Amino acid sequence: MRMFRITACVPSQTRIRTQRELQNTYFTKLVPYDNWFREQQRIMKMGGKIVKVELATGRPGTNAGLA
Amino acid sequence: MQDAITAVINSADVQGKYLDGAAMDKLKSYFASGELRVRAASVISANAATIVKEAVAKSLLYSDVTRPGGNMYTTRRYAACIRDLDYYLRYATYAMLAGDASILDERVLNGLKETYNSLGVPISSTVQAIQAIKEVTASLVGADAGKEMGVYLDYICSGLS
Amino acid sequence: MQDAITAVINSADVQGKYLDGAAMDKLKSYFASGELRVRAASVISANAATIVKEAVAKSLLYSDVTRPGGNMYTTRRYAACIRDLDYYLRYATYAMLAGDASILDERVLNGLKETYNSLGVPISSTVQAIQAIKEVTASLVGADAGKEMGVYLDYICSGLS
Amino acid sequence: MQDAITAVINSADVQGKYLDGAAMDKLKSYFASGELRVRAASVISANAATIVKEAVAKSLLYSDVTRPGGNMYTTRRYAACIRDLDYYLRYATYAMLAGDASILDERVLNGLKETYNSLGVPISSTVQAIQAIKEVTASLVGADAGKEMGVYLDYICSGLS
Amino acid sequence: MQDAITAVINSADVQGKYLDGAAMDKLKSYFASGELRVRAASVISANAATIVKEAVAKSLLYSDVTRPGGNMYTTRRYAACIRDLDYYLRYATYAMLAGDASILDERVLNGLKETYNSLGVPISSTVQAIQAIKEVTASLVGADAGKEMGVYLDYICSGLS
Amino acid sequence: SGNDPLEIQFGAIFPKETRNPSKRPAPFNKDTKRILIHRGPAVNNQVGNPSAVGEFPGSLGAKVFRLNGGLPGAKVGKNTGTSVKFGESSTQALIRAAYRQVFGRDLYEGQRLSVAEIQLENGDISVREFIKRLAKSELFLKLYWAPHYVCKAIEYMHRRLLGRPTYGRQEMNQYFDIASKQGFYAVVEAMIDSKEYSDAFGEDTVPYERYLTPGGLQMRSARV
Amino acid sequence: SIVTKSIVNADAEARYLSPGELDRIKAFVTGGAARLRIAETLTGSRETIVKQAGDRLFQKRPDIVSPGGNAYGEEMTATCLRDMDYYLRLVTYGVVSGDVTPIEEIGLVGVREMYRSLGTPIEAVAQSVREMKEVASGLMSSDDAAEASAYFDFVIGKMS
Amino acid sequence: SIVTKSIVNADAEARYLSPGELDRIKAFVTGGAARLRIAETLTGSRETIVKQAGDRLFQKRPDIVSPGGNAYGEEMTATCLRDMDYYLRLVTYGVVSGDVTPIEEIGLVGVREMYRSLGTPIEAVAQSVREMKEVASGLMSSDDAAEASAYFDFVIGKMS
Amino acid sequence: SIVTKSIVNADAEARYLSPGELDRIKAFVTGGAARLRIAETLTGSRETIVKQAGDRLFQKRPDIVSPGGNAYGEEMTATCLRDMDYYLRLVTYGVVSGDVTPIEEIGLVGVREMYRSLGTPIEAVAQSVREMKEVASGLMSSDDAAEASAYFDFVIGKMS
Amino acid sequence: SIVTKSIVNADAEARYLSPGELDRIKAFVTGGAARLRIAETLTGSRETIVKQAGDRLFQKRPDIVSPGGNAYGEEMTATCLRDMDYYLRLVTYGVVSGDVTPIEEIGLVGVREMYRSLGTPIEAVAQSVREMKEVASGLMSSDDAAEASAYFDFVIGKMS
Ligand SMILES: *[C@H](C)[C@H]1/C(=C/c2[nH]c(/C=C3N=C(/C=C4\NC(=O)C(CC)=C4C)C(C)=C\3CCC(=O)O)c(CCC(=O)O)c2C)NC(=O)[C@@H]1C
Ligand SMILES: *[C@H](C)[C@H]1/C(=C/c2[nH]c(/C=C3N=C(/C=C4\NC(=O)C(CC)=C4C)C(C)=C\3CCC(=O)O)c(CCC(=O)O)c2C)NC(=O)[C@@H]1C
Ligand SMILES: *[C@H](C)[C@H]1/C(=C/c2[nH]c(/C=C3N=C(/C=C4\NC(=O)C(CC)=C4C)C(C)=C\3CCC(=O)O)c(CCC(=O)O)c2C)NC(=O)[C@@H]1C
Ligand SMILES: *[C@H](C)[C@H]1/C(=C/c2[nH]c(/C=C3N=C(/C=C4\NC(=O)C(CC)=C4C)C(C)=C\3CCC(=O)O)c(CCC(=O)O)c2C)NC(=O)[C@@H]1C
Ligand SMILES: *[C@H](C)[C@H]1/C(=C/c2[nH]c(/C=C3N=C(/C=C4\NC(=O)C(CC)=C4C)C(C)=C\3CCC(=O)O)c(CCC(=O)O)c2C)NC(=O)[C@@H]1C
Ligand SMILES: *[C@H](C)[C@H]1/C(=C/c2[nH]c(/C=C3N=C(/C=C4\NC(=O)C(CC)=C4C)C(C)=C\3CCC(=O)O)c(CCC(=O)O)c2C)NC(=O)[C@@H]1C
Ligand SMILES: *[C@H](C)[C@H]1/C(=C/c2[nH]c(/C=C3N=C(/C=C4\NC(=O)C(CC)=C4C)C(C)=C\3CCC(=O)O)c(CCC(=O)O)c2C)NC(=O)[C@@H]1C
Ligand SMILES: *[C@H](C)[C@H]1/C(=C/c2[nH]c(/C=C3N=C(/C=C4\NC(=O)C(CC)=C4C)C(C)=C\3CCC(=O)O)c(CCC(=O)O)c2C)NC(=O)[C@@H]1C
Ligand SMILES: *[C@H](C)[C@H]1/C(=C/c2[nH]c(/C=C3N=C(/C=C4\NC(=O)C(CC)=C4C)C(C)=C\3CCC(=O)O)c(CCC(=O)O)c2C)NC(=O)[C@@H]1C
Repeated sequence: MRMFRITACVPSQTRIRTQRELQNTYFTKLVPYDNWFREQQRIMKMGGKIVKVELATGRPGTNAGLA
Repeated sequence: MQDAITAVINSADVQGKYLDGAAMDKLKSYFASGELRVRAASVISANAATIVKEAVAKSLLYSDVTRPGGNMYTTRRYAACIRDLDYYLRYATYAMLAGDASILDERVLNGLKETYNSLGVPISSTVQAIQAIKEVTASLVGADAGKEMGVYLDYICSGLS
Repeated sequence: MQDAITAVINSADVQGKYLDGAAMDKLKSYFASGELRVRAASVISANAATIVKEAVAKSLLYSDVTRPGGNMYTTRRYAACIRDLDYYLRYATYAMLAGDASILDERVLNGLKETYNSLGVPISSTVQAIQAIKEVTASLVGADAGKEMGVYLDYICSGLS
Repeated sequence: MQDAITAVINSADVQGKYLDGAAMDKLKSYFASGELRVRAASVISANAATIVKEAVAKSLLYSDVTRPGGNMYTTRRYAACIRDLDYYLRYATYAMLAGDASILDERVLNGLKETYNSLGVPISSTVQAIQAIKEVTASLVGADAGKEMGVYLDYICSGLS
Repeated sequence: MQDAITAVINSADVQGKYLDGAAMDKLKSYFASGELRVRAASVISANAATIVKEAVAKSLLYSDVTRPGGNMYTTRRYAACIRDLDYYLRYATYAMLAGDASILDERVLNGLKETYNSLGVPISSTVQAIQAIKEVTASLVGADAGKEMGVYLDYICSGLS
Repeated sequence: SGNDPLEIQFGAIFPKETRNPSKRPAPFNKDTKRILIHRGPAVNNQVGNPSAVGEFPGSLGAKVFRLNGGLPGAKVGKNTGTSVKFGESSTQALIRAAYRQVFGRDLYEGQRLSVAEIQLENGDISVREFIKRLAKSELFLKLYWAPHYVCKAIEYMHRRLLGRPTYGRQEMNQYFDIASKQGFYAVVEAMIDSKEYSDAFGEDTVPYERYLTPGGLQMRSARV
Repeated sequence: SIVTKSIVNADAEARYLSPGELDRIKAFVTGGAARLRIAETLTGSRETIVKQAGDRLFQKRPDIVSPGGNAYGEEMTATCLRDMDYYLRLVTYGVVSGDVTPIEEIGLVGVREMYRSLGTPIEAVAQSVREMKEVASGLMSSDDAAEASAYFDFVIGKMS
Repeated sequence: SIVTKSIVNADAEARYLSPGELDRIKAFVTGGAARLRIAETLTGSRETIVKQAGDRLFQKRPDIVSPGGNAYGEEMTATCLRDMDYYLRLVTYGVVSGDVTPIEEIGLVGVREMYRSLGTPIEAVAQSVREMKEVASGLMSSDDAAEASAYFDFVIGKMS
Repeated sequence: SIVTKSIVNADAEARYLSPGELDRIKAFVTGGAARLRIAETLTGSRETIVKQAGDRLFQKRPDIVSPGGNAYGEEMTATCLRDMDYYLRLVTYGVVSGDVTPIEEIGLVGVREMYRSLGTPIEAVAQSVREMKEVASGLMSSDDAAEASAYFDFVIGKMS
Repeated sequence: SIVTKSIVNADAEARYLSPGELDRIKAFVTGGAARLRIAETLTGSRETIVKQAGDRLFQKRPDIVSPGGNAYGEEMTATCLRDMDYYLRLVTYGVVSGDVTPIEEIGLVGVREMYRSLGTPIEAVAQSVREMKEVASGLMSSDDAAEASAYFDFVIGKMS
């Protein structure tokens, strides 16, 4: 199925974390198509910044045969 | 997110000064229009779906966008665009209540342009759709509060374009 | 992913017209060739473990690739290369059953060149391994089916080239 | 990440030979410096918060960064900076104990330059902060051990700048 | 969980007393047996699959349990019993190292009877398999340490029966 | 009482209504929160301290697995070779623990999702996505969802993915509504994409047992 | 398509196709000429199906054509005929594919959110496909109608 | 602000603001004029509050200003007067917003680690805010002082 | 205990103990006589350490003992000496275990919430253990003191 | 190496190296010459250890070298002794490092998937290293043999 390769930077606001957090701060991850709307909202509500969005798998304007 | 109160606090916090006379009047102006911002959101919340209902019919429907070949032909794409415009109208109302457009830069415009470009979503059509929302939002609410909403809806348009 | 039927449907859906005779000819072509597509797939799936084993032996084994200094020396790296060619055979079967090579682009060839360049995986050694798979499969299924299988195995070679 | 022992193992594993006399002396050289590396690590560990204390006062404190408008003004952003310099000190200790700057690449400078540009953390100020760490450490552990620490702290600086 | 050290500490803590001569002697007895426990655990660790192999062979294999109608018939249920005895031996090793059977009650025997009854697992057949482990472990490890392991394996048996 | 599973390492074991009748009905209303014992510190309970939800149990509860260390082949520092890359056993132990959280026990040879494992190892997907994929697996459907009562299967899934029994009706009815309309896969999706999951476990954190039922802790710590 | 549905199910478990899965594709590909015959009949008399079933909907539920309804006027009636023409097109794509995925991806997923924003009763659209099934079954042979109605009934089931 | 909290709670549930929540906003809006009056009195006498409470801290805790202490010298006392000016400024931001969030965000998160790096005792800064509360409650009306004390006690509560 | 830590780590990974973990216990088992030597030294002169560190605390911090303080009175000072006697007992359990678990489990977790409820200054209790460290260090050998200091600083570090 | 493993363990808890962990490296560094001596003896007699244990394997398991087996043939017997040459090389890296990671990394991780692909019995490779242990114990001192066995048994346990 079609997926997004997205880069996001989420900083900590609530607590100072003594452990290594660089992997969960600035990351580039692949997300499913149906999950991206929930994922983008999660980054936005936490107070993060989306760097780059690209459609890694699939092609724009797929009517049938996207799964 | 940053509100109008929070923005005045933050602006004075940058210089490191106390809330001066210029900062005090900016707060008082927001507190004066506070009742106006509450009633406007109450009208929006009453008929939130109704704005999205007619805005597609005014601009997008019976056009090449909804026609086979367009990016709003399928039910899935239609339900996506309906959702988008519903979220666009919701976050504009949030910006109207807060009195700041910093929420818009954080909660919508933060990585939507490159999302739309990657999916082949036409930028011209979506701007026209939010423009179709703008005047009908002003019609349902009023002239003073509709102009307030008209700024934030245009702020989404300027960010996407 | 897109197969042969879905590609015909999608090409008919973009124009918005029904299944025309010109588009029907490609359906008849798939329904005739599908007898060869199923038969060969059942043979490949049967000997899946032995096809890889035979191909690795004649191409990769007892060479400088598997020798210390190569990229296929470490047991972790060996098991990874076995895993890769297990995927390469499986996804080529999927493409052969589908009648389209879009699946290979959709799952396999997505971020494969950049990963292989970063890890320092030899391009020439991988191609020769898939070419070894091609010759083993063609000797097992037949001349017509092996050529048909060999198209997708050359497509995955050219994509990694 | 690899240490000085692991680097000797890796180099011998590349050729696929047993540990040669050249690699044998490399191990004994590390075991000769091993007493110095453990001793210095214990001093840094004991005065971990103490080193950072002198480092910030020398470079960062009483500047525009700590002053309103700066990036180290906020109490959260100050506590993050102490924490950052707590990382830079601990990982330099890790690199010193290992005898290789492989940990500083895979963990520290994996995506540090990317996140610092994203947040808007000034590179010039933080490099000077690690340079302030360098002088405090070398004064504490000694000239011999501070030379080793000075290399790795420069390696953090060079990777970031 | 608590080991022999923690059990002495907890008992002294409950009373609210410092570690007296009786408490110190209980620790000294554990440190005397500490060399016996570590060496025993390393033997079990090395021959982990081997103990389970000769446990099933003695008691379970070539019986009505293995044959159709029995519980350990299917490959799914066979690998389940192998895993079970692998878990039983490992947790007996933990209790052997700790010098207390507190881990067995916390992580194994906590509602293990109710689990085995509901599934329809024979208690008598399982006990015999753990009894088979005991004899195999004692023959492998030694007399004193094999007795030590035999106590906690009996503790599993007593909690199951 | 039948909807409560036994608090054990693996295996969804439920009291059967038919086999040995021990059904104990109690009139529970909607807004009825169940008192749950935290595995870690008693102060770190989210009922009284909601800020301390993502606080790790320090030798009181379960061991936390995190992808703190750098994954092998992240940066092009270790060029071509470096056969002894030390950060490799740590991520493999994380995978095994991630398998152990979704499925209580370690799986067999032809059960491990190899595609999902290597994507995590390459750094294509986060742990949150990896846990989701293991719970969206057809094996998890077959082993825990299909053979069990719908709400029993929901309850056990919540005790595996969040490491917490459901507080009451409000949460149980939510996932049961998703189970009716959307299906099993969306229930998995909802439990992972929940805010409480994100607060307790990050993108790199493997889930763990956070809260126990009083009856479950009694089985653990009221023996001889 | 039934080929794609088989592949994605096999890829999810990370395995080759099942003996049953391969047999189903074999049964589909042999009966592909029969599935093409169903399509050719439905594409040929496409305008007669939607017109009759449309009129049969309007006599059953006249509240649609009556004022206050969604499809009021000759323009909106033509839109309703077009909607049914679009759905008949989806069935023809469904029968040739051998799966309901093409019907889902275009005109089933997010349909309840669509007709809500249009203000169209979805149960009336469900009843329109019911009538479309009835006319199509009477048009072509019963052995082919049973296969055609099976895909029609899914469209009804997902709509209602 | 409570406007910030309301939107956060609304967006989390993916819904518009409830009439109960909207009633809270408009009531805060009406009470915002009174909240601005409290801030004006605090910023009007920002010099006299800090200097009096600063001196009262030096009388209660002489070891602070004594040689060997942290705040010894003309430079080090100036930083302590700066710190108390900063924390008073945080209170003025707190009373305007009608919330403890802008205090928490800017100058009340990781403060325990902040002063530990400097070597400043956290108990002494907790006392300084408590002294600032007493002067603010004395100079300014009691009804508004009880409102202001809620923000002061929040600082002390986080400090200790 | 380090034995407990090694088993818990092996339990979580669901594997037999690592040869590195087995050697870690083996080194602890052999070096257990040294740990019991430090424990007996602290146990033997428990009344000497508490009395010395008590007086040294009350001279450095007079405010806790002075009228209005938390530990003012003959009964309140006796509780404070009892508190340190508890903390010194916690140290002896830590040295024996060879791990900072028993000190954390019994008398470190929920100490901040405890002393806030009682009205005890937390930094003064941090000073009390720091005085207990100083007396204990000058009553045993340099190698014995350095090993004991690791547990003492853990009590100080967590409370501070 | 043990120094690297101690770093990884410390970084996992996000803390500095433990005094016990620092002494563990110190004990390794001081006794570095004795542990490196083991590698020298295994390197010097790298031939006669493989030849003898190889011959021991073919007497202990004659089925693998028998026709139909994996190691049957002149070439297949050669690569088996070549494999045993690789496994001994892993041990020499292991006894130098002071950790079981270098043995695990090169030739122990994903070894089950490798030998299954080649059609090699994993239990027979477990017996080959078992015989390599027995020759190593004979050609070395008792203290050196017991040290080497800890690394040999790790290869045994992971194999079977
Ligand atoms: C409607 C005005 C036009 C239109 C919409 C459209 N958008 C998508 C795709 C997505 N929309 C978003 C955008 C957002 N990200 C956010 O965080 C927010 C705010 C909460 C929004 C609105 C996202 C995430 C997607 C990705 C897919 C998804 O649905 O989650 C589509 C689908 C693209 C496709 O071709 O499949 C569409 C149709 N496009 C038009 O043509 C209208 C004029
Ligand atoms: C064998 C033909 C040659 C070879 C292969 C090799 N591959 C890896 C590692 C990876 N390969 C992939 C690629 C894929 N991901 C997928 O999901 C699929 C199927 C769709 C493929 C083909 C990825 C992402 C990995 C995993 C990354 C990891 O190793 O953690 C390796 C190991 C790389 C290393 O050095 O660590 C190897 C060796 N290289 C050869 O030598 C052969 C010629
Ligand atoms: C102090 C030297 C300078 C400074 C600090 C500063 N840092 C941040 C934010 C982050 N810092 C890091 C870095 C790391 N986290 C890790 O995990 C590691 C590896 C072990 C390091 C080195 C990251 C990733 C962040 C993000 C936040 C987080 O918690 O991870 C800030 C911004 C704080 C904010 O959120 O606003 C600041 C200010 N800036 C200066 O002025 C000093 C020169
Ligand atoms: C013959 C093809 C190969 C072979 C066979 C072999 N098997 C065993 C031992 C057992 N086999 C099984 C397996 C099953 N029992 C079941 O119920 C099922 C599922 C339907 C299977 C597949 C079991 C459980 C046993 C134990 C005996 C028992 O049933 O009680 C042996 C004996 C080995 C031993 O003594 O341990 C043998 C020889 N071995 C080969 O090498 C052949 C290629
Ligand atoms: C082997 C000695 C005998 C045997 C075993 C057997 N076990 C199962 C399945 C399960 N085993 C357990 C029990 C445990 N859960 C725990 O927490 C622990 C302690 C760590 C144990 C040992 C559970 C929960 C199950 C259920 C399924 C699962 O694996 O999660 C089976 C299969 C039963 C089935 O029908 O599924 C079997 C056969 N039975 C025998 O015949 C041997 C005498
Ligand atoms: C104090 C009056 C007495 C006392 C208390 C005590 N309680 C615990 C542990 C727990 N307390 C609860 C109970 C609640 N949590 C809730 O949600 C509610 C309803 C609002 C209550 C009242 C729970 C759940 C626990 C377990 C830990 C946790 O917080 O999750 C303890 C500790 C027990 C232990 O050994 O861990 C104690 C001591 N006991 C006394 O001695 C007092 C008379
Ligand atoms: C007839 C069965 C019922 C009816 C019809 C009706 N529909 C609309 C609105 C639209 N419906 C469509 C069509 C589709 N979009 C899709 O994604 C698919 C699947 C391929 C279909 C079938 C569209 C695009 C529209 C919008 C209009 C346009 O073409 O731009 C209307 C118009 C409603 C209005 O007033 O705007 C009507 C009348 N109405 C009924 O009451 C019948 C039961
Ligand atoms: C007076 C109440 C106490 C005191 C004062 C004191 N402070 C410092 C150092 C600093 N104080 C701060 C604090 C802040 N500045 C900010 O921007 C914020 C966020 C709003 C706060 C809370 C900081 C960051 C510094 C660093 C100096 C700088 O601004 O560059 C000192 C000097 C410490 C030293 O020795 O270097 C002193 C003396 N100390 C006391 O004893 C009083 C209780
Ligand atoms: C002897 C103990 C057993 C045995 C040996 C055997 N091995 C192969 C094939 C290969 N061996 C390896 C493995 C390794 N290379 C490494 O880098 C390491 C780790 C350091 C090892 C151990 C490899 C890569 C191969 C492939 C061939 C090659 O060397 O290029 C065979 C041949 C298999 C075949 O039939 O083709 C054999 C016979 N087999 C036994 O029966 C013994 C138990």
